Amino acid sequence: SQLADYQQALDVQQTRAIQYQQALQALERARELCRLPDLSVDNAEEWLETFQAKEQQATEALLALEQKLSVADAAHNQFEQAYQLVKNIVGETSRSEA
Amino acid sequence: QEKIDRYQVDLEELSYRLEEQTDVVEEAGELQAEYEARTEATEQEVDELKSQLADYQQALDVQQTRAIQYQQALQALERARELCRLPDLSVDNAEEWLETFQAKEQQATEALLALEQKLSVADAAHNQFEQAYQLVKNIVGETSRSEA
Amino acid sequence: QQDYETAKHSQHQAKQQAFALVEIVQRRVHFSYSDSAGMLSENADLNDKLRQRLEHAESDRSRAREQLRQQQAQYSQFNQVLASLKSSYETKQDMLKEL
Amino acid sequence: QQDYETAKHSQHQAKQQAFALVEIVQRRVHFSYSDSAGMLSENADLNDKLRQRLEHAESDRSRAREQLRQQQAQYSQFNQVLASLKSSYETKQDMLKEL
Repeated sequence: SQLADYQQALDVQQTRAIQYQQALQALERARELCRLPDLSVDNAEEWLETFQAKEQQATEALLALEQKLSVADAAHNQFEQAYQLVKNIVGETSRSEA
Repeated sequence: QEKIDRYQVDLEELSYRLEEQTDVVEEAGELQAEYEARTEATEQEVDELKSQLADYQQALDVQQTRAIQYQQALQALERARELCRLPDLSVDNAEEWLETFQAKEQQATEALLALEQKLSVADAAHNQFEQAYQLVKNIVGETSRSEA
Repeated sequence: QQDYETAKHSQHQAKQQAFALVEIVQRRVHFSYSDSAGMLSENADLNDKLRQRLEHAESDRSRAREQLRQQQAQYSQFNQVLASLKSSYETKQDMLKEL
Repeated sequence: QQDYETAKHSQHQAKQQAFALVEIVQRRVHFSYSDSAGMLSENADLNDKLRQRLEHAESDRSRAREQLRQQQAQYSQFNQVLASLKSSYETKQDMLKEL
């Protein structure tokens, strides 16, 4: 259309140049945040999936953490009672090993 | 003997079905080739028309004289005027609007990431819930989540 | 997820508005010489008619592409049912030969 | 709780980095506009460069078309083999029922 409609008058060309500048800015911003000066558009997908795995690890961690915090609502008494039960059954044990 | 007779009849019926489906697939393939040719003809015509229009307008649009260039700026300004609820939006004061809308955009992205974190943790929690459900179903069979 | 969908929509709209403002900033220079003008509509008649014909051709091409895609689809399902019949027949034939 | 706030901060870091990388993935095409940015800098007769870019895009599109066609054939092959296994399993299971 641009060649057929050369009356388009480089408006699309201007928009595409602006998009190119924006993409340059975004690539620099990612190289900063991800701290990857070694980076290219062609191979950025690999680091994207690598950090996707990283984010999945972080989210699964924090998920187990959310469950543990939610069950931490159990009052002080339950921990004491379980600790003393384990002590009476096996003998003196540490809370960490209990 | 009777069992083998039944299976032979079954095979006859299956052969008839195979013949019917082969005929249907051949008709579909012929139609597919016909539509491929028709489509390629349509792109051929479209490309030819585009090229001919380019050739005709060659002389017309070459001498733009950077004078019809500014209407593009006019359309961009107006398009922002409707897109941005700023009827007073002027190319002079458009920079304050630019910075303010950029601030709003970055705030929106931060809120989006905040929502995304909780969304991911919730979805993965539901994923573990589902995994428990599948394990229970495989071990015992159908059952509700409450019974899980 | 509903809330995040809404938030993503809002983020997209904000990004579009910011890009439009950036476009205004970039084309401020072009606005600078807005007083300029030039000749226009010299060969518009034939160009407009040819544009109309090309639009008709493009619409026909879009229809043709849609029909091509859908026909590929139905051909695919026909092939799939054909393969299913093939497998059923082969298994039953093997089982008859075994018996 | 301390470790959990730390993990939340780490998750935020991962989220921002992943979002940035995704954003550049979206702007993948825009990097192709380097020609467009260079072309726009012509500020003069530039139809020949437009035609060269169009030819390069035609080559890329044809390459992608061939890639898509062969991948579609491969996917169709996989789909027929899957359907054949489905039918075979059905027949074998029915015979097991009967036996």
